[PDB]
Amino acid sequence: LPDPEACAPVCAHAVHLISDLRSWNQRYGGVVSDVRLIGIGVFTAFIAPWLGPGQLVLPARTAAWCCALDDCADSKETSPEEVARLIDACRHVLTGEDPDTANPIACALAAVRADVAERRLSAAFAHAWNRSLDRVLSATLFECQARHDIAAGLPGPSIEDYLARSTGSILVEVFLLNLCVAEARQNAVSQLKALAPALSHAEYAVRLGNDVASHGDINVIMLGMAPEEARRRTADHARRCRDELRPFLDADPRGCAVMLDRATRLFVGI
Amino acid sequence: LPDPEACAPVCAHAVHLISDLRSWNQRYGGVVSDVRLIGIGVFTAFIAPWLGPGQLVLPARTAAWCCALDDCADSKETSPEEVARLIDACRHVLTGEDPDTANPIACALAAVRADVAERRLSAAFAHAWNRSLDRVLSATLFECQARHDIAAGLPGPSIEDYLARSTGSILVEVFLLNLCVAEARQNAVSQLKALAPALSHAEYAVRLGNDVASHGDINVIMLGMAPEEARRRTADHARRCRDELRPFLDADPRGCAVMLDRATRLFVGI
Repeated sequence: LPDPEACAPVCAHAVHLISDLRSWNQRYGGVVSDVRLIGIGVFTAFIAPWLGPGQLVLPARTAAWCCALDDCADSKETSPEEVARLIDACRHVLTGEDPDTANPIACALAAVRADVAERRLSAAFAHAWNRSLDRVLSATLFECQARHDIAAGLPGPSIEDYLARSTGSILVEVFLLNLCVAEARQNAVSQLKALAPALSHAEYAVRLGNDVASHGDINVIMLGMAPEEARRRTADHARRCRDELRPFLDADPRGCAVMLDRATRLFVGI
Repeated sequence: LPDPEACAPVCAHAVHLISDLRSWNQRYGGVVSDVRLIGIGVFTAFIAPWLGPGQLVLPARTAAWCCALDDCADSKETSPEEVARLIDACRHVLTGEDPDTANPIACALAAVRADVAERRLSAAFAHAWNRSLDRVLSATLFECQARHDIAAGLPGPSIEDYLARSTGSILVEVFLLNLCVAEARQNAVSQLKALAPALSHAEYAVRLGNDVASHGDINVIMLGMAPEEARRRTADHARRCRDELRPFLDADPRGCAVMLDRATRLFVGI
């Protein structure tokens, strides 16, 4: 059973974070569904239990922002063309421009980006942050297009292309990059680069595992993969991620690799 | 650090429970503050991590209901006479009557009581449930009266009387009784009786610990106890509770005693 003493402050972090996210959300129009806000608050705290609540704010809001984008693009009335225009406006926000749209998703992005900038980290971290969000934007448009295509009688993407392109919306990288910087600040970029092979396996495991569980939604099972095969591959990727992490976990029990190991084990374990 | 595998389903329980409580709350007018709802959802799940989300609903709603009562009685504009009338109406609800008031606190009580009754447990469990809530009602009126008395220039209660009478609003018993019945059903009453000595120490530890931390509120430090003495006594009671629990914890690692041990360690650890 989880140790009560180890859990107690982690539970308390979660309560503060869930409350923060409700306020931030209402500040930006109610862009994210409440149940996702709750999940982000709980899981952020359990990924990195040694961080203070103040260090968890950025990561949690950045993840919440990604969930809004996903909700908006999951509308039945919006076209891939409409989603692409929203995506474009967000990419312009990432370069530092003010939103060229009244869509509150773009406003919320500019707010969270400003929060990052306030801590004046290197060209390199700001770059890495933008890139991670550009992956989420690309993956979102990919999934939207795929849903539109299937509903228009097209075959939709191949299974391997789906896995390669939809892993960008899995968020693990967003949690990792944003939490790692609190702990490692200036060294986070290099640590993140080193974890790329493990991170790729963690992403595939969580995508596969999520898809098996959910089985409008496009998923790997409706594309033709058998549930037992999606379960097999989830486990196989999870093991490969752990094997890639072992040398880092041995060197530091409170570093970025541990955060990746915890996130993967938390998200595969649901 | 808390084990990720052990935590993962417990985190998922929490998310469902926090969401449940928001809906129930809105059903009954918004009687409890959101931040308390979040705390109840998180901590319920970590007290009894081996229970399913469906088994956690009752306990969490019963605890939420106690927090509403406390919010209502913590109004600056309501008199002890007004609070006593609310308390009286709730005691009538506990006997099975329909609320004789339009106060939504009484309505919410009747709803949760109905939820209990639906599972047709013995005269004895229903009795124990009512008694635990009567303690919370009595303690609430005591604290309200004490606040009124201090603000009217009276000395307020002695420290030992404050501790004896305000422990009823601590909730540990509410979480314990309600969670224990899910696991032990028919045997819960006798198990609860056996844990009375430990429970008394757990209550005193959490009251002392809560009061130290909060330092309108009446608390033991403003009544004259030094912070270091309140901290000493918190630790001493916590140890005594553990010594009383040891024989039960040795006999069963998934029973009601473990729930009391976890609740005490969680609530003292914040």
